[PDB]
Amino acid sequence: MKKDIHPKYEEITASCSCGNVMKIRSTVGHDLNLDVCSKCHPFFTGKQRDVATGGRVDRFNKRFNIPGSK
Amino acid sequence: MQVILLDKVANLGSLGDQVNVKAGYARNFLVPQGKAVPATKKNIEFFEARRAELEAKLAEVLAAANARAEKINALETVTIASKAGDEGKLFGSIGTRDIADAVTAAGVEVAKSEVRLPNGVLRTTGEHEVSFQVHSEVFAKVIVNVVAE
RNA sequence: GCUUGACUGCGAGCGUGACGGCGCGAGCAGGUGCGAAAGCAGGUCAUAGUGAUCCGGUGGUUCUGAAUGGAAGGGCCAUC
RNA sequence: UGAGCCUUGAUGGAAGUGUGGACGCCAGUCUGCAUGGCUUUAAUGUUUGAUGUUCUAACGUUGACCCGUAAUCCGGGUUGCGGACAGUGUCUGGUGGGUAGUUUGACUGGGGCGGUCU
RNA sequence: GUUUAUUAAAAACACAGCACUGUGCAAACACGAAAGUGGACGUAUACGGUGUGACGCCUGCCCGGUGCCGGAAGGUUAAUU
RNA sequence: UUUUGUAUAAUGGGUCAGCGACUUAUAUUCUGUAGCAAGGUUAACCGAAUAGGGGAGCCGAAGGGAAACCGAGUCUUAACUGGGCGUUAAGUUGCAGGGUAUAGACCCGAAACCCGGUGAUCUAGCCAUGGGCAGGUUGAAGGUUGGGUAACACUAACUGGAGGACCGAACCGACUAAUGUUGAAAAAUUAGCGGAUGACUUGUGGCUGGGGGUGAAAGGCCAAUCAAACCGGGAGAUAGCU
RNA sequence: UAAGGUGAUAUGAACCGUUAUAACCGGCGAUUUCCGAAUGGGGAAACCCAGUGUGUUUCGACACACUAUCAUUAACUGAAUCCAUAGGUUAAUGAGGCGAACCGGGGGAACUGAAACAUCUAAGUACCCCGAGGAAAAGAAAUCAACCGAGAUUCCCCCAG
Ligand SMILES: [Mg+2]
Ligand SMILES: [Mg+2]
Ligand SMILES: [Mg+2]
Ligand SMILES: [Mg+2]
Ligand SMILES: [Mg+2]
Ligand SMILES: [Mg+2]
Ligand SMILES: [Mg+2]
Ligand SMILES: [Mg+2]
Ligand SMILES: [Mg+2]
Ligand SMILES: [Mg+2]
Ligand SMILES: [Mg+2]
Ligand SMILES: [Mg+2]
Ligand SMILES: [Mg+2]
Ligand SMILES: [Mg+2]
Ligand SMILES: [Mg+2]
Ligand SMILES: [Mg+2]
Ligand SMILES: [Mg+2]
Ligand SMILES: [Mg+2]
Ligand SMILES: [Mg+2]
Ligand SMILES: [Mg+2]
Ligand SMILES: [Mg+2]
Ligand SMILES: [Mg+2]
Ligand SMILES: [Mg+2]
Repeated sequence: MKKDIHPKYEEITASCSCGNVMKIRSTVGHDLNLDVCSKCHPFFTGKQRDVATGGRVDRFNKRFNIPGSK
Repeated sequence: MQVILLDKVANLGSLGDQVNVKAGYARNFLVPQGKAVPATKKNIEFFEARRAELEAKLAEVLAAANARAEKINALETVTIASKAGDEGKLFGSIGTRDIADAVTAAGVEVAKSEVRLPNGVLRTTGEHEVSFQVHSEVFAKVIVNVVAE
């Protein structure tokens, strides 16, 4: 639902089988929290994968300079 | 797989590893409160200043301490008689003081902790050799002589 | 006894089917076998022993191949 | 405890008496240690896959305490217990009338049973 | 005692009792995409599910089939590399 | 009307009046007719708008072969023969009509499926808070006392007052028969009947929603509707049937 | 603008007007109870109850006026914990609800057809949810072409059933 840093997902899709299922699929990603900011100290964001790995090449700061600004 | 400890802690690295390090291990422990690391351009170069400024010594510091053998060699003969007497021996004690202190007979001063002579000097009056040993990197040469009075 | 006509490419003209299709077939071309030779042989005395299409598999061919040369893939022929 | 590189070994400081592991076509040699004057393969370094140990630091806590607060919620903090487990997301083998969508032929002296569909 | 309001009141449902089975509490199980709630402000003398249906005397043989419970050495076997 | 066949006692219509069913769009092909002719014709658009302009493009004058390719020929085959298909058939664009195609496609009609809302003022459960039960009967446990036991048990009376206890109005329910059956009544009336301090009965308000609820279980109940409620929508569902 | 005129079902009464502020029409205003986003709190909608300020006050009162919630910023206050934050107060802006269709987007059937039915169809249609405009959306090539070149998106006719 979140993965805040990055968008998210929760888009639907149909999970076909052998030929076809007109069913539906959805909810993905995950969560976690408690991220230590070099500054004061951690607010627990509920990012997920692709969100967690993002806080790496990036920052922790710029990775937050948005969930604030905008 | 890329960090910079600097503050080694049982890790296969000291002063910060510049080559493949552990990963995910620092995301929550090492980096937080422990030894921050980000071996990413920015932080990297910034460490060089913390080290390259330590090596400038071999170039600069060595120089501010190597002129020793050069600053003191042409020295005028050290004329510090060590109370030569006793039917052919001496009275003065030749050990550490007269060796080094033989320089401020005009002004300049040194440190008695730089002498280079394994055996104590036989209490003679001859050409007392004094191999000034300021630093391992640079050695110098001094002399000492005793006179009669 | 000798052999491989259970041949390859076509086919006058017919029979029989709503149709898909099925059957008969002299004669022609290339090469065969058997016979001294005329000649006979395009599987079994004849009539049952069978499965359309699609999707594909295998071999053959410069038919095609999305800028061009190839290639994949498609066609065509043979067959599962 | 496996395996990759490959690091040090056995095939392809000067005599004698001895101890150990090696295998046999077997009658034997191999090989460390005192006194005496490249591959077949083993160990250490390792890289990496396995089980199993313990730790805290992600993660859980429907334990306690402190604030927000004269809240049983929630959040922060301290502390305890659990701990790379649990649990979640993606993928994947089970199971799955719990639910869902359907199929379940015709001929026939009614239909059904039987029989037959070329 | 209950039931087909409006053709069936019964021998049917329920019942107390019995038995099997599950559940160590954030219980099993149920409602719910989740949070949360019920179970229960209970905690195995408790709660659930199944069958039998006071009480009396009892409740025999079969584990081949299916299901369930335990084992899991060996065979077969997914994603993955 | 439907049938082999109907005066048929097979179907439909009490009667009258008004309404009531082969349409429409574009595409394709024939026929008639008109224009032009190996040529016919424009589309959108422009526009001094039904003109005129615009020939993008569509069709035909060439066909054969799977195609490259060849071409009144061409495929077939090694074949130069034969055989298949072609070759001195005028087409094309409107207009009106016959048919077809895509559409609701002559008209009327299902039982149903799916989507979103409205419903627990009936009823089924449950929650909270209040109310009701004339009278008469039986008479358990406990106790007091006498007896009696070393002490109890045991017993006798008296007191006591239990119970999904008894009889029976209210109240609740519905076993039987008659009547009603275009009723007084879309389930009742009359005479009997069962329970009636209990798993009782009732007022008020609240909570469970449709594949969902509730259910001492009958597929019962969820507003005279229930093997999946009502309302609106997909919707002119589909109807080889009448 | 003007001789009439006081809306309609019915006059009638009592009247206003004829010159130029009587009507009547058009523009800008003033007023505009209660409910309704409803916003001071509650509420079975048009009702009930309060706090804090006010004027006239025969100086109890009447009514009036403000006081919802979020977001941005401002300043002031401010926990566990020095700090700092969390939180709190105030104030100025702003939002909130309606709305026919077209439009972007999130979620998404089934009847139906296939002369059965699962692939497939119906159709990304119905519907439900969010958002914005006067249009929205798209848009100046990591486009296409074929060795020639064209030159953002959009809409129309062709290519072609
Ligand atoms: Mg025969
Ligand atoms: Mg079923
Ligand atoms: Mg269906
Ligand atoms: Mg039949
Ligand atoms: Mg009874
Ligand atoms: Mg009944
Ligand atoms: Mg009855
Ligand atoms: Mg029974
Ligand atoms: Mg008849
Ligand atoms: Mg008749
Ligand atoms: Mg008429
Ligand atoms: Mg011919
Ligand atoms: Mg009774
Ligand atoms: Mg009767
Ligand atoms: Mg009666
Ligand atoms: Mg009674
Ligand atoms: Mg009620
Ligand atoms: Mg009903
Ligand atoms: Mg439809
Ligand atoms: Mg209809
Ligand atoms: Mg109000
Ligand atoms: Mg209000
Ligand atoms: Mg069908």
